[PDB]
Amino acid sequence: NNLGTELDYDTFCFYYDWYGSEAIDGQYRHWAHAIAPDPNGGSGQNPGTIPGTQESIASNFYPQLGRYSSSDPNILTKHMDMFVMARTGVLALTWWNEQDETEAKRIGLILDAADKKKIKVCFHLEPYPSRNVQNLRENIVKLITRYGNHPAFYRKDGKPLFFIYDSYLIEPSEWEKLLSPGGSITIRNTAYDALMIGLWTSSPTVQRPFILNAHFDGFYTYFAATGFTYGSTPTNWVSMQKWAKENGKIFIPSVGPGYIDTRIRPWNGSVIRTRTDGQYYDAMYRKAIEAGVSAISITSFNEWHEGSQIEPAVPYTSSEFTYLDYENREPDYYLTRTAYWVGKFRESK
Ligand SMILES: OC[C@H]1C[C@H](O)[C@@H](O)[C@@H](O[C@H]2O[C@H](CO)[C@@H](O)[C@H](O)[C@H]2O)[C@@H]1O
Repeated sequence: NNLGTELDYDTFCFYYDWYGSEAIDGQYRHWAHAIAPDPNGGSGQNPGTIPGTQESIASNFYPQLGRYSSSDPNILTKHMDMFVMARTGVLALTWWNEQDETEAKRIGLILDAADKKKIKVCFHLEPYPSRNVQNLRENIVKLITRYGNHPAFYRKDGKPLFFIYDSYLIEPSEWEKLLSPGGSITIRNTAYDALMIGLWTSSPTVQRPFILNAHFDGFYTYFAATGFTYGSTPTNWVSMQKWAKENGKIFIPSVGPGYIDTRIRPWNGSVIRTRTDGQYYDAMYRKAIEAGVSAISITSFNEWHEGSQIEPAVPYTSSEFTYLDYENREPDYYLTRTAYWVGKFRESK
């Protein structure tokens, strides 16, 4: 078929599976959330907590699906239909190495639901406690072993793909051991080889040698807020792509529809980026496409705390908070606008 509706498997949407309900999880997990103290605001702050009641959730927006559980199979079905509407073929699943049966169950449910709609799943490896290249290897082995034969497990030209958040926290000399073909604990040429996509944060003077010396296959930028880092400043993307091409690296810029996290970080207002009825998203997605990249990542499907979500949101005013909403646009606007951009990306490939 040539309908302009098919999934794109070089489009990765960052997905969070940490939401709970009292009924399913024992707690409205993540809808309830601690409020972060101001890191520049002195001692003895008692910032408090958002209780995750119907009226007061840990987001500046309000989900169309309500305070949902990430383990609810019926929610997962709806999310996969949303991925189909957005044409986003890869669900890039946040992975915190919880080592608990509830995590394992949820990952299986997500893979199962994804496969029903031909969506693929890859893992976004977060900075879990004591993360290092040895336990990372062990975890990559575990994930490929447990999930690699699941029909929804993502591969690109035969290789799994992992995004590594905060990869800069680990020295290139450690990364080399895992990611150079000669490394002491290499994954190259093994059953556990993968495309490893590191998080490019700061200036080229720092990031170029890091990426090369660490033997990453590519890099992404994550932040939905333009200008938050060098990497998340879209006017740098043409030059970042030129360098990537010259050095055999895969650049996967991250685009998002906006940013606001002031319910959980009231002091962080400088990072707010207004949605302007979709115009912010359009501008950022256009820059990614114009850079001539082979793959794009979307921050985010459902990081509700950071207000970067494309998942449908609805107007809501409670006694406790007046939520933001998609304003003049309908709740599914960011899904259908993502589909539009996936089309213009495919037209460019
Ligand atoms: O996925 C990468 C990164 C993206 C966002 O900054 C957060 O999801 C962050 O997690 C931390 O901040 C969350 C609040 O937004 C908090 O709920 C988590 O517990 C933190 O680990 C992700 O690492």
